Amino acid sequence: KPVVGVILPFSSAFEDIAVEQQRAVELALAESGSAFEIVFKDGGADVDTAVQAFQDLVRSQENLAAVVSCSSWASSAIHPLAAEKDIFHVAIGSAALKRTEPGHTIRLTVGVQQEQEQLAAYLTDFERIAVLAMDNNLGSSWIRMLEDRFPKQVVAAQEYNPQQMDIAAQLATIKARDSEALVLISAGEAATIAKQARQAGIKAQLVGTRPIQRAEVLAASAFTNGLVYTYPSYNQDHPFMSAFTDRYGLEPGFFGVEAYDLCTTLSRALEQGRQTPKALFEWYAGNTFTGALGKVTFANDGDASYPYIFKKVTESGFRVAEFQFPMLLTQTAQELNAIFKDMDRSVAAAAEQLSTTGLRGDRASAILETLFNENQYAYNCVTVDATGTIVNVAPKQYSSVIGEDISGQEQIIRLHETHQPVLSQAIKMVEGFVGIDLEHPVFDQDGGFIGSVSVLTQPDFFGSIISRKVHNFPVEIFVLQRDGTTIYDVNAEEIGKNAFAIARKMVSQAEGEGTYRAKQLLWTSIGLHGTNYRLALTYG
Ligand SMILES: CC(C)CC(=O)C(=O)O
Ligand SMILES: Nc1ccnc(=O)[nH]1
Ligand SMILES: [Ca+2]
Repeated sequence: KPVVGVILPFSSAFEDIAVEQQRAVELALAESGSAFEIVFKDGGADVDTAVQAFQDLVRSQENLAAVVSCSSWASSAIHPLAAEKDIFHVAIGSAALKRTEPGHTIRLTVGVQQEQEQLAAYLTDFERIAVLAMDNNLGSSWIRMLEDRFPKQVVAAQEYNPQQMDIAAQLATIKARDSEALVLISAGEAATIAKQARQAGIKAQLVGTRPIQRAEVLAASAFTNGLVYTYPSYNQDHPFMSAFTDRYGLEPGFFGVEAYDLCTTLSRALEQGRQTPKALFEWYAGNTFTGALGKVTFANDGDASYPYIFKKVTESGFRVAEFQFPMLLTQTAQELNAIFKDMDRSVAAAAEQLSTTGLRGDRASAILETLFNENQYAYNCVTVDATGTIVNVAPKQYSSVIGEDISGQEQIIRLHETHQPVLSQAIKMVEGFVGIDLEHPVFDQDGGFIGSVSVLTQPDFFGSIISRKVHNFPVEIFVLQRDGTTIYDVNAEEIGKNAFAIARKMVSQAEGEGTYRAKQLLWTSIGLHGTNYRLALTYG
């Protein structure tokens, strides 16, 4: 009967997390039929005490199938040791895991980097940012990340021992920098940090991360109310939530939920005969599991991934932050408008220049070559004469489009009939894909119309912008044409589909919201020169 060793920080500031994890593990094992035996060890408060628990655990257990460790510091220290002794290793409650041995250590905790990328969407609207972080590799990793992302805005980076909780100094340093947001890299001890900071006159918006969602923090809503934090987006509907609550008298937080999915999946692995470190690692690596944490996907390097959301502390409980959905849509609308504005300016400037050079030849080509470098979302740039014929292009590798008659393209007609700039609908281009063309008219020295200059955007223009914005949030953003045609959707099978073949309202209104089936929908519009696209965000 295989033995799994489980090292948790019982003798430490994170006692409560440790007991939660222990509870969840024991609950999980009782029901699964006990595919393995558990022995618990006390990792203590620092790295040495955890390395000692591991070494002791190895000395005392011959049939040791695996070692599970809680905390970024325990896990980073055990990782190379387990590898050397060829013991399968799982890290839980470990966002700042440092990997050196490829193919070793499976990790169920989403990393600092991913969580930091999401938190940055909120923090970017604060010009003065203070950080107070636990003095261990989780704190220091968050500090180093936040400092890299926000060089100018980060005005203070203070550490604290979570066992000692002597923070009067750090909080003095901090108040003296008049921060706009105070980021706490803290678990439950944040309720005390919050109290003292408010009593010390600090009025800054409090901000935290995954570990901060503890009952202590909610109880202290007198001080913590309004605090915004990033958190895994699993729902409460899983049977584990209720089983744990009924047995132990309180709801399990992240660490319980995580520890329950570890037992469930490891149990199944040890039943199926997987027993070597390589087999146990491969069990997880590349795989998707659905469980109490929701849908969990493991990369080839053994790291779990699952979506996060913004949450906030309120008087009545921990809540999903309503603000994030319109925020993400607006932030995306804004990046798109600024990209379009940049393109429009560059093309307008290029038209001014082509006035003296004409549209053909080496001087024209040079304007085109530069215009393309000025437009990172360009596929190419052309000039088009008064007849609607492409007469020049950069990059020159697309020289075959020269001579192509595009006088029948809808935007080209409009430019010819208005002698004003146009942004096309998403139409099939001679280059071989459905794209979007921005054109400005060109006039010679005497004011006579001589044609137009164009930037054609990349085939994946919208996707390349949108997918970065929505990365790891449980939402989708799509783009619709005025006539209802889908221009961009993360599911490409939908691209090109109409909605005349809430959709009706999206056609006629530039902004809106709605609900279908249960999903919420928000939309706005982006565009130029009378060509507007609808930008919609959906979420549960
Ligand atoms: C005991 C926890 C605060 C540790 C944790 O959540 C982490 O290291 O990522
Ligand atoms: N580069 C292009 C501009 C306008 N229309 C096209 O089909 N291609
Ligand atoms: Ca696998």
